[PDB]
Amino acid sequence: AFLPSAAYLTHQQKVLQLYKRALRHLESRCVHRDKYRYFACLLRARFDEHKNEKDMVKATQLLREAEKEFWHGQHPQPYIFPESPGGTSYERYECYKVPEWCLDDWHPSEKAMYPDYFAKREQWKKLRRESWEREVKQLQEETPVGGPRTEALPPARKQGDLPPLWWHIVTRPRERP
Amino acid sequence: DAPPLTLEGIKDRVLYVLKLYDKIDPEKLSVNSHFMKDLGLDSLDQVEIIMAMEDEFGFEIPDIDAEKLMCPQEIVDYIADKKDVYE
Amino acid sequence: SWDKDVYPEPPRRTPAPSPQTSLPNPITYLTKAFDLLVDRPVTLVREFIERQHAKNKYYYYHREFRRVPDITECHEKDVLCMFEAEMQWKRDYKVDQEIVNIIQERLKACQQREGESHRQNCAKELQQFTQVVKAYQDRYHDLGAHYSARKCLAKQKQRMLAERKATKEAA
Amino acid sequence: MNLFSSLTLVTLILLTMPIAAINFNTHKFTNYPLYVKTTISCAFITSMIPTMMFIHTGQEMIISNWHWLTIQTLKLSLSFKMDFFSMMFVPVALFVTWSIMEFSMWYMHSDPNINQFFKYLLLFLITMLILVTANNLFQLFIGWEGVGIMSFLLIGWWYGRTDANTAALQAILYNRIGDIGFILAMAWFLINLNTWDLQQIFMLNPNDSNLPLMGLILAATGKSAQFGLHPWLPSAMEGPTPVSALLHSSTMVVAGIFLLIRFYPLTENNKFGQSIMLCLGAMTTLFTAMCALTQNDIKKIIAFSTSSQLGLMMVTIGINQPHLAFLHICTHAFFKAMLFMCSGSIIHSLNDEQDIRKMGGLFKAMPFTTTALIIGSLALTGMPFLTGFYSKDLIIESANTSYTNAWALLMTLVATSFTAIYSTRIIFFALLGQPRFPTLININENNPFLINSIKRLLIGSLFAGFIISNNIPPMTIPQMTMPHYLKMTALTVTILGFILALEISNTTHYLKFNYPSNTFKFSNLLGYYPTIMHRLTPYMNLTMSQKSASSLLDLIWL
Amino acid sequence: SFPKYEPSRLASLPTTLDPAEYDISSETRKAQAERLAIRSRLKREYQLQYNDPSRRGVVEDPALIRWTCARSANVYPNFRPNTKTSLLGALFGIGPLIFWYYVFKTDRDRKEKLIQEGKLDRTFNISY
Amino acid sequence: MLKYIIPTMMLMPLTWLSKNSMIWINTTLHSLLISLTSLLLLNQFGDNSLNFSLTFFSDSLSTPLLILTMWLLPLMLMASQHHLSKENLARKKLFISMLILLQLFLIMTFTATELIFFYIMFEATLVPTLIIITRWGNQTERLNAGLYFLFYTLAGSLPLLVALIYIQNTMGSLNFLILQYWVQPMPNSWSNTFMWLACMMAFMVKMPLYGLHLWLPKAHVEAPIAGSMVLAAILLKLGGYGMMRITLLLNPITDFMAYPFIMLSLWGMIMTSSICLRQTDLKSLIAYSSVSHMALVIVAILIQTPWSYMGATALMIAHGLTSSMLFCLANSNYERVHSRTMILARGLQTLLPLMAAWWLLASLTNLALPPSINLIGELFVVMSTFSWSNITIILMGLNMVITALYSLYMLITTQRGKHTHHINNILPSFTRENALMSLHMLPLLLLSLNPKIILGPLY
Amino acid sequence: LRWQEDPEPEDENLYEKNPDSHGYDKDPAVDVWNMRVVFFFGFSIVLVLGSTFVAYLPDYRMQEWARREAERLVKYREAHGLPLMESNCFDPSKIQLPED
Ligand SMILES: CCCCCCCCCCCCCCCCCC(=O)OC[C@H](COP(=O)([O-])OC[C@H](O)COP(=O)([O-])OC[C@H](COC(=O)CCCCCCCCCCCCCCCCC)OC(=O)CCCCCCCCCCCCCCCCC)OC(=O)CCCCCCCCCCCCCCCCC
Ligand SMILES: CCCCCCCCCCCCCCCCCC(=O)OC[C@H](COP(=O)([O-])OCC[N+](C)(C)C)OC(=O)CCCCCCCCCCCCCCCCC
Ligand SMILES: CCCCCCCCCCCCCCCCCC(=O)OC[C@H](COP(=O)([O-])OCC[N+](C)(C)C)OC(=O)CCCCCCCCCCCCCCCCC
Repeated sequence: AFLPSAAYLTHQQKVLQLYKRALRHLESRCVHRDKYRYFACLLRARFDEHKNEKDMVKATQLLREAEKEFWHGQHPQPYIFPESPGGTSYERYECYKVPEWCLDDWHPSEKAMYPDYFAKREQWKKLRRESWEREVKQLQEETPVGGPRTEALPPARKQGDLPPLWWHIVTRPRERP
Repeated sequence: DAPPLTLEGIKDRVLYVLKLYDKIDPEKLSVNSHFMKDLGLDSLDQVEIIMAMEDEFGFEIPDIDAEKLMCPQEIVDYIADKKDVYE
Repeated sequence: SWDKDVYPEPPRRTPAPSPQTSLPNPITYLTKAFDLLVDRPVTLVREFIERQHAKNKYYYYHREFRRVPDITECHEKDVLCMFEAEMQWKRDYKVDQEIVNIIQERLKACQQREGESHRQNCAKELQQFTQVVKAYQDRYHDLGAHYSARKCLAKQKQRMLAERKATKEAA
Repeated sequence: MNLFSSLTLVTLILLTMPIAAINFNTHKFTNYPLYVKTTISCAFITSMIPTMMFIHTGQEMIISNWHWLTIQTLKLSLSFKMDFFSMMFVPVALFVTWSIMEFSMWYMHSDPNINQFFKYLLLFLITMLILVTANNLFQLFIGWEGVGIMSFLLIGWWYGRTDANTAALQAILYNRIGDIGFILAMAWFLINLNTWDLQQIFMLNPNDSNLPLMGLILAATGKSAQFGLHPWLPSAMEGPTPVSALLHSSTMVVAGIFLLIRFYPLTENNKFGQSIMLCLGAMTTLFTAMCALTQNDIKKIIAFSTSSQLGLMMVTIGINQPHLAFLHICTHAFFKAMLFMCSGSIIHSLNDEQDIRKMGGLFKAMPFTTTALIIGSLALTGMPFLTGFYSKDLIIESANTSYTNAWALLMTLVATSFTAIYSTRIIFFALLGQPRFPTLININENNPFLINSIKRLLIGSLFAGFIISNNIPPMTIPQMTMPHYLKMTALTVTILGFILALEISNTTHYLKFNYPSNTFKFSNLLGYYPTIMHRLTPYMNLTMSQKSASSLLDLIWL
Repeated sequence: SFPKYEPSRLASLPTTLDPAEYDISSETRKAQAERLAIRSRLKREYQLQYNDPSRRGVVEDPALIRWTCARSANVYPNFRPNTKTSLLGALFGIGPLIFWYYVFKTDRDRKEKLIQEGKLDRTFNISY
Repeated sequence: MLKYIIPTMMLMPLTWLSKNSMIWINTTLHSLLISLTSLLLLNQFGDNSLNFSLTFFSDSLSTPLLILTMWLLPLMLMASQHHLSKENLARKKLFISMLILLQLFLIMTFTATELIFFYIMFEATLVPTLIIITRWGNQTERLNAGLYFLFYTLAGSLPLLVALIYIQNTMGSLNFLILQYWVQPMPNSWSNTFMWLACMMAFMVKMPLYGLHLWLPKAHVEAPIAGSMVLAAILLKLGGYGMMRITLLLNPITDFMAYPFIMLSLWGMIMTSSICLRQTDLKSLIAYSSVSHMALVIVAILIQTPWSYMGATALMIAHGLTSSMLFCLANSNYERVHSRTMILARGLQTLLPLMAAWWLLASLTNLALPPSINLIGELFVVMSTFSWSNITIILMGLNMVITALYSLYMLITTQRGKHTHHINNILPSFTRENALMSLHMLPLLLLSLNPKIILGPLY
Repeated sequence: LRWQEDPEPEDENLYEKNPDSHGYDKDPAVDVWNMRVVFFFGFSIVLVLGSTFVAYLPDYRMQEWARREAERLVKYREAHGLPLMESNCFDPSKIQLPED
C-alpha cells in the first residue's frame, strides 16, 4: 500500500496487521481485562482455524471477508494510545522540539553560560563535516543506476567511517524536552 | 512523576513480561532468544508479544517495526530508541 | 460639583441602622478601618494639593458665541453670511446633541436610582426624553453625512408644508 | 458608599497588576504563579466586602467613571454595573480561579512556559470580569471577544499539535457565529433605542423585541454551546486540564447564559423568546447528555456534562426564571471545576491517560480524588442538600409547575436521568472495579497544592448552595405547592437513571459480545453532527473559495 | 449478509475494503516498484541536500514552486471562453449580486413606503 | 500646510548631501521629527475646518490621513533598508527620493482646497509609486496588469478630469469650501448618471472595488516592502477621501446610484475574505484582506450617514496601520526564507516568540478585536448599514466570521504547528524588525484610548 | 551555452561578523547609532510626547464646551418653563412657504 521499504503488503503482513487491529478494536469493545482475555483466546482460535490454508487465492478471499467482518464489528472510537497518532497527547511536545542548529544562532554571552556543552558541540560538528564527504562518496558508488530502488540506506562499512545520512537521526530532539 | 527508563529497567520489564507467558519457558529464555527459531513461536504469538509490550510500556509500536522485532534485545533497543535512555 | 437643576437628584432617604441580632457585623469595623487607613491620608494629601491650588488662583472662561444671522435671512450663494449661519447652525447642532445626552444621563440615573420601581417613579424623565428625542428627530434626522443648514431648512420647510396641508385637510 | 465602589475597582486593578508585572520583567521570577495565585486570593478577599455589604442592604450601583467617547447621542463611558449578578459572580469566579491556579502550580509544573500560562489565565479572568460587570453593550463586547480570544490561546496551548490549533479555530468559528447575533442585538438597540447602556434599554422597555432577543439567543448559542453551535466545547478539551476546568466548564461557557440572564426584563415580556430559549435549551440538554452516555475520554464526558448543564440553564431561563439560572451558574462552578480537577489529577497520576477504558481500581489508590469525584458527581446529579440540589431541583420544581412546553419538560427529565447515568459511568469505569492502566504505577497525589485546591472547592461543593441560597434575596416567588408525584420528580428520575446505568454497567461483566446498535453508533459519533458539518461546510466554502471566487471571476473574467 | 460500506466525496473507501489493493499480478508489482523507485530517488535527492552541512538555507522544492505557480500564474493563459466557462462565470458571477440586489431593494422600498406612510416605529431613532 | 511641505522637500538635500553610511539615519531622524511636527494639525473645531490658505485646508478627515502619511515615511525607511544594502548608493538615494516625493505628493493631496489640484496631486502619486514598484520589485511579470492599468486610465481618472472641468465651468469653482455653500442637487438624468460614474469610478478603482480589485494582489506582490506599505496604508485611502469629498456634489442621485456598487461590495467582502482562505501566497492573502476591508469603506461612504463616515475614516486609519504591519511581518519572514509561500515556513513560534507575539497582535487587530479602532470602525459601519437595511447584518456578520477565519489561519499556518525541517537560516529577530512592528502596533493600540481624533469631521 | 553572468549572491548573515547587530547596518557603530536614533526619536519623542500632546489637546472639536453650554441652556429653559428643544431649528415666523 504505502511503506518505506516494501512497495506492498505481503499476505502474511496483512494477516498479522488484521489480527492486531482486530484485537485492538476488540479490546476497545471489551473493556474489562478477563473478559477481553477470554474473547482474545476465542478470536485467536478463530484466526488459527485457517492458519494452515495453502491456497493463496482462497486465503485472499478469506482475508477479504475477514476485513468485512472487522469493518462490520469495529468500534467507532477505538482506544488510541495517547502519544499514538489520534491520541490526546499525540505530537503535544512538538512545540518544544527546537532544532539543534538554533544553538548556532545564540549570542556569545549565553554560549559562555554553558562552556563545556558548546566546546563539545564544536567537535560534534567537526565530526559531522569530516564524515560528510566520505559518506557521500560511499553512497555514490553503491547506489545503482537510476537512483536507489528502496528508501533504506546502507550502514558504515569501513572502520572509522560513520553511517550515511546520520546527523538528523542522531541529533534529533528528545521526545520530552 | 514520569520515571526515567533504563536499559536494566527496560530489559528486566520485557523479560518479566515474557516470563509470564505460557508458551515461553522461564529457563530457556535469554536476552537473545529468537521468537520463531529459538523459542518456537508463531508470528501470531510474535504479534501478541509486541502487543504485550504496548500494554506494558504505554505506547504503540507500529506494524512496520512490529513485523521485525524478533528477540527481546531488539525490543529493548527499540524502546531505547523511542524513549532516549541513558542521557 | 455641578448644577443640581440640570442634573436633578431627589432628596436621599436612608434608613437608620437597626441591629436586631447580637452578632457584630463586619461592615462597621471595615468602615472604621477604611475611615482611618484610607479616608484620612487621601484627605490630607488632597488638602496639601488644595493649599497649592490656593497659592496660584487663576481662572478660565466659558466661550460665548453671539448670535449671527441664520440661514433664512442670508442671501442665496452669498458665502460670507451663510458661512456665519452654517457655523452658528453647527454649534447649535453639537449643543443640541449634548442636551440629548444630558436627558439620557438623567433617564439612566433615574432608572438605577429607583431600582425596581423605575417604571412607576421615572415617568417624568421618560416623558422629557420622549419630547427631546421627538424634537431632535424633527430637527436633525435624515439629513445625511453632508448635512448643512440648507438641508435642515429644507427639511423644516417640508415638515411645515406637511403640517399646513394636515391643518387644511382637517377643515 | 465609599467602601463599595472603591473595593469594586480595587479588585479589577489588583487583577491587572500582575499583567504589568509580567510585562515589566527583567529577572527570572521568584515563583510568578504563586504571585498570581496570591493576587487572586487577595482579589477574592477584596471582592468579599462589596458582596457582604450588598447582602446587608441590597446596595447596587453604577460606576460610570471614565468618559471615553461621544458619538453624537451615544456617550460611551467606562461603566461598571454592580448588581446582584456581579456581587454573586465575582467572588465565585475568583474563588474557583484561585483553586484552579493552586491546581495548576502542580499540574502545569513541567511546562517551561508556565509564566505565559498563568499570564494567559489571568488575562482570561480580567476579560471575564470585564464581561460580567459591563454596563453597556460595548464593554460587554470587549469582555466577550476577550474571553473568545483567550479561549483560542488556551485551547491552542500546545501549538505544535495540529488538533489543538484545529479545535481553537473551531471554537473561534462558532463563537463568531454567535457574535453575528450579538452585533445584531447591538445594531437593533442602537437604531431603535439609541443606546447600548442597559439602563436605557430597560427603561425604554421595547415591545417589538423579537429580533434583538433572537440576536441574543444566537449569541448565547455561540457562547454557551447550545445545539447547532455546540461541538466546539467537546473539541476544546484538547487544551490543558486547568483550561478546561476554569474556562470551558464554569467561567467562560456560562457567559451566553449570563448574557440572557442579564437581559431578563426583555425576556420576561416576550413569550416567544422564552419559548425559543426553552426549546433550544431542552434540545441541547437532551443531545449532549445522550452523547455523554457512550464516550470514553473523561474530559469529553465532563464537557458534555457542562454543556448539558448549560442547556438546563437555558431551559430555566426559558421558563422565565432567570435568578434560578444564575444561582445554578454560581452553584455549578464549584462541583464542575472540582470534577475537571479530579479527572486531571487522575490523568496526571496515570501518565497522561484520559481514556476511561484504561482506568479503574482508584478507590483506594487515589482516596481524596475518589472522595471529591464522588462528591462532585453527587452534586451534579442532585443528591439531597449538596450544592447542586439548591438550584437544579428547584429548576425542576419550576419546570413542572409552569405554563411550559411539555416535550421540553419531558426532554429535561430525560436529561436529568442521563446526568445520573454518565456520573455513575465515570465512577464505574474510573474508580470502581479492577485496574486497567499499565503496569508501572506512578500513582500519587500527596502535594498540598493539589489537595488544598481540591479541598476548597470541596468545601464549596458541600456548603456553597446552602450559604448562597440563604444569602440571596427573593426576586421571584418560589412555587412551593405541587402534588407529591410532582415534588418527588427530579429525585426519582435521578435514582431511576442510577438504577438503569448500574444495570448497564453490570451487563458489561458478562462474557457476551454484541454487535453495535444504531443508537450506540449515533451517540458515539456525536449525533453524526461533527462528522458531517465539519466536512461539508468547509468543502462547500473552500472549493467555492477557489474555483469561482479566485480562479474564474477574480483572475480571468473581471 | 453484511452492510457494504458506501464511499462518498467526503467519506472515502478504506484501503482494506478496496478490491484493487488485493492485486497480486506482476504488472502491479512493476507499478508499485516504479512508484517505490521514484519515491526513493526523490527521498535521496532531498536528504542529500538536507543533511549537507555546507548548505544553510532552504531546500527548494520544485513541486511546491510548481504548485504555487499553478495556483497563481497558470490561470489566465490556459483559459478558453466556451459554453461551460461563460455559463459558470454568469451563474456565480452575476447571480448572487442580482439576488442581493433585489432582496435589499425590496426591503428598502418596503421601509421607505412604511416611513412615508407614518407606519415604521422610528420613535427613538435619532442615531443613523 | 507649508510648515510640512518645506521640511518634506528639505529631506531631498538631506538625503543627497548625507554621507554614505548616514543616509538612513538622517532621513529616519528628520522624518520622525516631521511626524512629531504633524500633530499640530489636531487644531480642529466642532464647526469650522482648519483653513490655512487659498490652496490648503484640513478638516478632521484629512488630518489623521496626514498624520498617518507623515508617520509612514520613517517606517518605510526602516523596512526597506535591509534589502537595499547591496544596492548602489546613488540608486539607494533615488529610492529614498521617490519615497520623499510620494510623501510630498500625498501631504498636499489630502489638504487640497480645490478639486483639480486634488486631481493633479492624486494622479501625481502614481508615478513615484510606479517607479518604486517596477525598479525595486525584485521580479516584474506584468503581462495582464498593463491592460488593467489601461482600463484604470480609461474608466477612471480621465472621466474624473472631464467631470471636474465641467464642474469648473458650471459652478465657477472647484473650491470645496465654496462647493459646501453653492452645491446644487444633482437630479435624475442620464447626463447626471454619466456625471456620477465619472465622479466615482476613479475612486472606485482606487479603493479597490470588488471586480475592480484585479490589480491589487498583483501590485502588492510585485512590489518592495515600502511600496506595499504605502499602497496598503495610504494609497487606497485616497479613493475614500476623494469619495467623501466628491459625494457632496452627487446628491441626491447617489441615493439611487449607490445600489449596484453597494451590492458589489456587500457580496464582494464575502468573496475576497473567502479568497483569503485559499491563498498560497501570504502577501496576496493580505492584499485580498485589504480588498475585504475597503469594501466596508465603500459601503459606508455610499450610504452617507454620520455613523458610516465616522466608521469609515476610523477603519481607514486602523486598516492602514494594521495591513502595513501585516506586510512588514510577511517581509520579515520573506527576508529569511526567500519565498512568499505561506506553507513553506511553519511553526515559527518555536523559533521567534516575540515575533509570534507581534503576529498575534496584528492578527487580533486584523480580525477587529475590541476596543481597537479596527473594531470601532467595523462596528460603526455595521451599525450604519443596519440602519440602511436590517438584512445586511447577515452579510456583515458572515464577513465577520470569515475575517476571523483567515486571520488566525495566517497565524496558525505561519507560527504554529511543526517547524519546517529543511529551513535552517531562520535567524533571531533583528531589533530593527521588532522596532518596526512596535512602531506599527503601539500607535494602533494607543488610538484605542482616544479614538475621537480619528472619527472624521462629523464626530 | 548562455551568456556571461555573475552568480547569485548568497544571503549574508548580519550576526556572523557582528553578534550584537541590531539589523540596521553592518557597520556596528552605524548600527548602534541607527538603533539609538530610531528608539529615541521614535519612542522617546514621538510616542511619549505625542501621547502627552494628544491627551492634553485643548478641547478637540469643542465637545466639552458643548456639554457645558448645554448645561447652561437646559438650566435656562427648565427654569423659564420652556420645552427643552423646539421641533423647528429656525423661527417659523421668518419663513415664507410656497402657496398653493
Ligand atoms: C498613554 C499612556 C498609556 C499607558 C497604558 C498603556 C496602554 C496600551 C499600550 C500598549 C499595550 C500593549 C503593550 C505590550 C504589547 C506589545 C509588545 C509585546 O508584545 O510585549 C511582550 C512583552 C512581554 O512578553 P515576554 O514574555 O517578555 O516576551 C514576548 C513573548 O516571547 C511572547 O509573547 P506572549 O505570547 O507570551 O505574550 C503576548 C501577549 C498575548 O496576549 C494576547 O494576545 C491577549 C490580548 C487579547 C485579550 C485580552 C485583552 C482584551 C481587551 C480587554 C482589555 C482592554 C480594555 C481594558 C479597559 C477596561 C475594560 C473596557 O500580549 C500581552 O500580554 C500584551 C498585553 C496588552 C494587550 C493589549 C490588547 C492587545 C490585543 C489586540 C487589540 C485589542 C484591542 C485594543 C486594546 C487597547 C488597550 C489600550 O511585553 C513587554 O516586554 C512590554 C514592553 C513595553 C510595553 C510598553 C507599553 C506602552 C507603549 C506606549 C508608549 C507611549 C505611551 C507611554 C506609556 C508607557 C507605559 C509603560
Ligand atoms: C500605579 C499606577 C497609578 C498611578 C500612580 C501615580 C498617581 C497617583 C494616583 C492619582 C492619579 C491622579 C488623579 C486621578 C486621575 C485623574 C482624574 C481625571 O479627572 O482624569 C481625567 C479623565 C476623566 O475623564 P473625563 O470625563 O474627565 O474626560 C473625558 C475626556 N473627554 C471629555 C474629552 C471625552 O481621564 C482619566 O481619568 C483617565 C483614566 C481612565 C482610567 C481607565 C482607562 C481605561 C482605558 C481603556 C481603553 C479602551 C476603553 C474602551 C472601553 C470604553 C467604555 C466602554
Ligand atoms: C492619528 C492618525 C494617524 C495614526 C497613526 C499615528 C502614528 C503616530 C503616533 C503619534 C503619537 C500617538 C498619537 C495617538 C495617541 C493616543 C493616546 C493618547 O493620547 O491617549 C490620550 C488619553 C486621554 O484620556 P482622556 O480622554 O480621558 O483625557 C482626558 C483629558 N485630560 C487628560 C486633559 C484630562 O490618555 C489616557 O487615557 C491616559 C490615561 C492614563 C494611562 C492609562 C491608564 C489605564 C491603562 C490600562 C491599564 C490596564 C487595563 C487592563 C489591561 C488588561 C490586559 C490587556
